[PDB]
Amino acid sequence: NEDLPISMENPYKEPLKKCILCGKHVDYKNVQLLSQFVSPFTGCIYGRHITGLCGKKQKEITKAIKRAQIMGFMPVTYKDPAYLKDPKVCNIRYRE
Amino acid sequence: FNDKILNEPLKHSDFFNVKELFSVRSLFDARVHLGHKAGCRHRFMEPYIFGSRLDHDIIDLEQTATHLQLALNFTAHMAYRKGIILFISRNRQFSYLIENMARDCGEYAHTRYFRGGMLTNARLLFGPTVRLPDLIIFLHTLNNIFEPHVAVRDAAKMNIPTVGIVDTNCNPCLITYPVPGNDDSPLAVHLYCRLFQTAITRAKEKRQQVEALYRLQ
Amino acid sequence: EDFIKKQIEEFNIGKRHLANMMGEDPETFTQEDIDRAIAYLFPSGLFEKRARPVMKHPEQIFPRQRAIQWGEDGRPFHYLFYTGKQSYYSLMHDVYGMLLNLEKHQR
Amino acid sequence: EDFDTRILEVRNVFTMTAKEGRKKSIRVLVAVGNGKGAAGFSIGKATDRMDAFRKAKNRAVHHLHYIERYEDHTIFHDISLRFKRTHIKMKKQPKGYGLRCHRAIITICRLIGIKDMYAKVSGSINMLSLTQGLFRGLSRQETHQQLADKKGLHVVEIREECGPLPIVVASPRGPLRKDPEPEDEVPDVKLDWEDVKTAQGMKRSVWSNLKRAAT
Amino acid sequence: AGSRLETVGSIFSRTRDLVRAGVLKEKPLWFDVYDAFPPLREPVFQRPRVRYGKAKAPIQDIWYHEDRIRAKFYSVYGSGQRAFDLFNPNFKSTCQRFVEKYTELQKLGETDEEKLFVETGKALLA
Amino acid sequence: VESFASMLRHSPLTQMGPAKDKLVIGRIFHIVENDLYIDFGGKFHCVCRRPEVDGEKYQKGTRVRLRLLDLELTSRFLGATTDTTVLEANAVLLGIQ
Ligand SMILES: [Zn+2]
Ligand SMILES: [Zn+2]
Repeated sequence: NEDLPISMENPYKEPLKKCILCGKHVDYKNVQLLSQFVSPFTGCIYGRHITGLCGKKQKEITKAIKRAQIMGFMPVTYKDPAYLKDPKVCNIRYRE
Repeated sequence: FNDKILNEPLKHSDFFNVKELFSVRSLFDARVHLGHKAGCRHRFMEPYIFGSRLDHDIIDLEQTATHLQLALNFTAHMAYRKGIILFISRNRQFSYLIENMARDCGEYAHTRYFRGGMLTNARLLFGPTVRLPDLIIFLHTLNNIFEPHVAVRDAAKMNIPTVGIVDTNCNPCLITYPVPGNDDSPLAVHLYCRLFQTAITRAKEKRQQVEALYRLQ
Repeated sequence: EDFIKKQIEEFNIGKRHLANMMGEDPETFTQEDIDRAIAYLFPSGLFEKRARPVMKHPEQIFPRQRAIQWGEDGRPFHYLFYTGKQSYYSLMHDVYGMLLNLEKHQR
Repeated sequence: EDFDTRILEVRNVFTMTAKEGRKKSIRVLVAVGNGKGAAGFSIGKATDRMDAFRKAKNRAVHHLHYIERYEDHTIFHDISLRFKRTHIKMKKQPKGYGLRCHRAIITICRLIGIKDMYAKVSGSINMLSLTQGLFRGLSRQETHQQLADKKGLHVVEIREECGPLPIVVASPRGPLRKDPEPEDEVPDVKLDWEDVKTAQGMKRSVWSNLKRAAT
Repeated sequence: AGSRLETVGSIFSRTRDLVRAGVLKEKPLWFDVYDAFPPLREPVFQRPRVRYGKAKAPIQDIWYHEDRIRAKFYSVYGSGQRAFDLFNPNFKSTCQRFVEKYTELQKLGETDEEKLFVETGKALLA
Repeated sequence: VESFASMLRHSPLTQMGPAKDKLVIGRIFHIVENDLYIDFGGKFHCVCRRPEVDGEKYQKGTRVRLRLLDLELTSRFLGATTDTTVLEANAVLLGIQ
């Protein structure tokens, strides 16, 4: 009876995975982070399968990108050449 | 009056002392309790499963002990009354072991592709006066596409009692004596072969002893 | 079978009767001489060399009838009977076993 | 030799072939029974009717059932069963009632040994669902001893012919339960409007209680 | 004859009913062994079915108290180079050493978990 | 007499906890060409490629050390009602002894 198991919530439970921007504030004036989630050649907003953002963050980045590009903060058809040098976080591979 | 060599074992409970060949420790070290994952389970094996450890199911070894007692008692009684015990499996890693076990005893082994109608179209397939087996013992109830074996249905269709080791992903439904237990580990399968071989050999030697005693009497 | 046994007896007696009608009444009438004797005795003239007459031991004439695989207990003789392919599966089991114990040691 | 085989349905069944065209195959359903409980049905199919008959009967003797009978004359209770789209409603009836059933049910129950029963079939009258539903219900009867064993109580009879006399038909083979059966006032049971119509006398048919021949 | 209706009942029930009727004249070799030592459940056919609504399996998850600390051990001090054997019963891994020492102090008499942990950590350091 | 609950609690496959990244000793029990069929306890065997370095010190009976990633290796796919088990576990051979 002493060695029969016991009802408890799962130990060894890994804490849920968190998104690269979880807990950070996305802003439309942050055209350095918005540019990271865009395509260097066409300016195409990247999808979830490339960014790896949660649904909340893919929505905030999309809305902030559209706000900044219609407001005069971001280029539409390219990634401002000044940002083709920042930390790459997107799972895409153009060159070969 | 031979109804004393064919009725006596049938009133002695455990007439062959088959209760001293297996303990819940012997099974635990043979790794009989280790089962498959909750994602490969069966609703009808759910009553036999102790619980799940780390999404890996484990089988209740006390239930395995009781079911194995009943199974080995039945096998011993049929081997004593001179039935035909056919051991069926489709493992491919243990085929050599099952056919050698049948040959070390005197029973039979089907370990190969079961042709359709082996027990059912049996008179046409073998010959007009064939004795179909009086006990089929499945060491692995599933075939190689992880589905229940044709023989389990055709043994029942042909009213042949069946003893079978049922793992977590198996259907203990049309098996007369199911023995909840691991059949994926060499130690477990080796212990099953050892237990059934010992039961059948002891049963046949005891049948010879009582025939000799009554012949001298 | 009793068929095979009396066919044998009948060949032996008829073979000796064959050497009488010819001239080789001494006991050793070979199979070539048998074919020679029947050729002449009854002229063939048929294009198929099986459609012509013949006088062989019943052995070659009649095919191989397999023995009974179970006695009067039921209880079939070979342990791999219910495969239906006893000889083939016994050979495959044996060859696998010699490969196994050879791996343990090591047209 | 104690087994009687009776046909139930013969149909000329056709398929289309690339070379021949319409190809006839006789499909037959037969039922075999010895009037002691063992009965079963089977389908035989051939190009010749005699071959189909032979196949059907020699297959049904290998596919028999066993039907339990009350006093070797009727069924134990009332059986309502819908097999696919065929509804069979059978009532246990007293002795001398006769077989007032569909003609196939009459032949099947003569092969089984049931002599007195009422049966009405509705929905689709397909013979190869009628026989199957009939055998399903009659092989899934619950007997009096099984009811006594399941409930732990005496199963006793009250005939109006004998009187207030209690006639014990099945006592449990184990212990006797001592808590009495719960008298559930106003029981929640699904009734049949045809039965209630016949009880209240608003079932007006010029076809219902007609004077027919024996069984 | 025989009944090849594998779905209606069991082989026992079918054979008993047929030898009662009188169509199976000889009883089979296994019938008396069944009637002497029956199984814990008669082999009747049951069709498997998918649980659909709010129906969950009765199978539970095996969790012991030591696993609260086992999970903590791996978290801080990861799996060491002392590898698991698994082939030998009575194998006492380093995490088993840790839980045994921790449970020791627990029985002796200590209270807050973090104090328990640092004391058994120094104990295994010794 | 020990109860099965006692047998289980005090057992080394119940003290291992989550199999991922736990070092385990195993024994080669079959070799095909260069696929070493090893054990490690557990219900299933793992299959590993022959390490070409010291590539003759891996024979039938050799004790090796494995990383262990899984104990059964299964998954459910689109239309499946059950899992597709490969009847094999998953481990990485680090070396000998
Ligand atoms: Zn997030
Ligand atoms: Zn398995």
